[PDB]
Amino acid sequence: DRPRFSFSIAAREGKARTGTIEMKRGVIRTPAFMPVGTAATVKALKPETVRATGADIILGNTYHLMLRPGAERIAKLGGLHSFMGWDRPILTDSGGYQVMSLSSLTKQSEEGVTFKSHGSRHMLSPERSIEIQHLLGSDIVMAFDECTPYPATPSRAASSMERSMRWAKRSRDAFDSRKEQAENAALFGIQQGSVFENLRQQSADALAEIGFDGYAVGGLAVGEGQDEMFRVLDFSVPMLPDDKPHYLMGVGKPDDIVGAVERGIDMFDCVLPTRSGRNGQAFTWDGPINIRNARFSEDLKPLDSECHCAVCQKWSRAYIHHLIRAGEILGAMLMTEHNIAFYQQLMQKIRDSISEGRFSQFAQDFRARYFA
Amino acid sequence: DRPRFSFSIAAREGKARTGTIEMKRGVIRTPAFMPVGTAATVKALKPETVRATGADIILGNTYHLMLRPGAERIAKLGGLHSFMGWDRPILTDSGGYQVMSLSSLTKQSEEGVTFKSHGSRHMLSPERSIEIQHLLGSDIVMAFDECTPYPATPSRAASSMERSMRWAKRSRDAFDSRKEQAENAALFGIQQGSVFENLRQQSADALAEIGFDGYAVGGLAVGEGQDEMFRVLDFSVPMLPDDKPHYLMGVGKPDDIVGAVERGIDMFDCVLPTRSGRNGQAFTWDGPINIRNARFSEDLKPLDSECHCAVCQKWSRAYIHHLIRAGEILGAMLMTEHNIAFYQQLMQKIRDSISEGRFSQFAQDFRARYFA
Ligand SMILES: CC1(C)O[C@H]2[C@@H](O1)[C@@]1(COC(C)(C)O1)O[C@@H]2CNc1nc2cc3nc(N)[nH]c(=O)c3cc2[nH]1
Ligand SMILES: CC1(C)O[C@H]2[C@@H](O1)[C@@]1(COC(C)(C)O1)O[C@@H]2CNc1nc2cc3nc(N)[nH]c(=O)c3cc2[nH]1
Ligand SMILES: [Cl-]
Ligand SMILES: [Cl-]
Ligand SMILES: [Zn+2]
Ligand SMILES: [Zn+2]
Repeated sequence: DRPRFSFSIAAREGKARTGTIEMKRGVIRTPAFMPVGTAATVKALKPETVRATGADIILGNTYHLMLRPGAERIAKLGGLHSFMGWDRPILTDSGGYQVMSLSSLTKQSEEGVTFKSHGSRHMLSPERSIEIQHLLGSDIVMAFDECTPYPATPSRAASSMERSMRWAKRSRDAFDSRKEQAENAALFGIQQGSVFENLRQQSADALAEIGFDGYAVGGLAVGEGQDEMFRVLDFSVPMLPDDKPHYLMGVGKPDDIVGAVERGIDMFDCVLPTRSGRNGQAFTWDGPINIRNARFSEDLKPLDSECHCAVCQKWSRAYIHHLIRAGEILGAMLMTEHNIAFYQQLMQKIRDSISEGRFSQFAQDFRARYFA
Repeated sequence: DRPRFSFSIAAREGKARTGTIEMKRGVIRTPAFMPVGTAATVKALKPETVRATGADIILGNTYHLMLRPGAERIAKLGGLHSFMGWDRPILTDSGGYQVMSLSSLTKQSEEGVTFKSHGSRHMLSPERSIEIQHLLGSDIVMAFDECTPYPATPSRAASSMERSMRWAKRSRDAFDSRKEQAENAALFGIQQGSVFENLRQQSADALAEIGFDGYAVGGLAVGEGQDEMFRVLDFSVPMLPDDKPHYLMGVGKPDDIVGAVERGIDMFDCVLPTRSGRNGQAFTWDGPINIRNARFSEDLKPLDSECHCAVCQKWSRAYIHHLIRAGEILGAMLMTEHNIAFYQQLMQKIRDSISEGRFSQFAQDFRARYFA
């Protein structure tokens, strides 16, 4: 039987790594892309379809599930895995992004954050966030943090990061004090510090002193743009323990993922393939296309000329164009399945190229064609 | 290889019949339920899922496809079957329902009907309707008629029926004058006459004199209610040729279908399982339920306790309740798959019970439990 948590690096090229995380509910191949399932569903896909595209793990969200259908309710129903019909690992974000994005609904203190609906109130704290993730039965539990807004002054970034590090210790202690959770799930810490190298170093040092199963780079994908994100990754990822997974939260476009892997990231999640798929954007090896465009109305080619997904084996651009134009649910289903399959094929090509020592060439070839 | 069209009755009980229609693209087991796919999609289902529920044939619509994506466009793309990925028989309605339901958008004459969008204009006539159905590649072509509004005076019902019979002859001649269509598709006539026995008889006589591969009972499911619909079926179905299929257009609820089979109907179509499924209504052998109701929020049972569909094998009422409440696409997908599977299981039970000479008992047992 598999351990609670083991991360093993099978091959490396520069800062890039490929390997596996073994957990009780399955193996995660890294670098990994996690489809987002915030409402206890990866939108428009059955779990079996999510798995068929190649996903090893999906992302849920403490904040959204706390509100609907409720954490205690999901626990009474047997946990999130049973509830939604996904039996493989699930990583749950802690709510720390919503601490920032919904801050106008919040009262924040050193104890935690209370959200007021625009009228019910719901509280999150390190202890309550970890508890909710336990009630959900999450396999990878994220520490409760604050995603620092961008831009941030050095003073405010420092104050925010310092609070997040205090909350990281409280998250660690809450997780460890629940024996069933500590024995069966993993806990990841989240590095903060905005774009400032000294603050990123202080945050990494604090997280490593506490000790976690994996380390997320938080506080990015907040409007900073790719050049700046890459600059921060350049110095921030080497600060994290080498022998544990590195998770870049909320990233991203295909070229973001490639460059982040070149900088040592092992795990990703993003709403882009699902959300923009429903909005008519399809990813291809020649760049994204908007299937709504009139130029596709009689195009019999599949969405992408090489993609192995079931959508590209059967249906034309012309048909999917019609469905999306018409607002048909099947349009959302087909676009989403293709985009998630595309993302998984990207991750597979990344893993294979690192394994074979040709990832740098893959990255250059990928960019040359994607941006042609 | 299968013929263009053969209908064979394998067993009978009273007025009820069970058998098969053989066509080039497949066999249709009767009594048959046709899922509705008006926009070149059975809403929220891949064609493979439609087939997995047991459907042998689906319904398309000349009027809707004429407008979007266009009949000539579908022909240029290889036909409706290729376009949507359903390779089995498709029956297309002719537009005659929209002649009535959208009459405020129309100018009608003996030549046909012109529809004006609320600003483009689109014309339908016996000749153009048959041509569109050819361009779509429809397997069962419906004559172009007018669904008489309900209620109708005897005079207006007679005038409407008489025009429909003239249009039925024009439909027959247009179909026969297109060799590829005449050799590979079938043509059904549509009986009109509102609720009036003498007009229904005149219409049946006119259609039988022209000669069709099958005969629809038109002009029902227009607000008349079940008692009146059954009264009209009582005298109308025996007027149609016994050795050809009898198709009741737009019907209906499960108990409508059972009673219509008891009166000699072989084919049905209805938006109820798809549309009301998206709106949260699930069919069960104990009657319909509204999954949105708070009583289902923690109900771990499947939608129906006996249903063999994939939805009832995996997911709980509680999960589907959450999805529909949340407006999630997967909620529409799961409700729709279950409801279509339920309808197909109903048809299978009807076919088996007629084959075994116990359909009258099935109908009584079905009603006693469904309405308990
Ligand atoms: C609202 C929605 C769906 O969230 C997405 C997406 O839009 C959007 C809008 O701007 C883009 C960049 C395009 O991505 O930003 C979100 C993705 N960025 C992101 N997610 C994160 C999650 C995080 N969780 C925690 N606990 N802590 C963090 O520091 C953290 C940082 C993160 N950064
Ligand atoms: C607008 C929408 C989706 O069409 C459905 C459904 O709502 C709704 C609204 O009242 C109920 C009864 C509940 O069923 O009425 C429609 C189903 N009745 C029906 N469909 C027909 C199609 C027909 N086609 C032709 N060519 N000729 C006919 O005489 C004809 C008669 C029909 N009767
Ligand atoms: Cl999404
Ligand atoms: Cl529908
Ligand atoms: Zn594809
Ligand atoms: Zn079912």
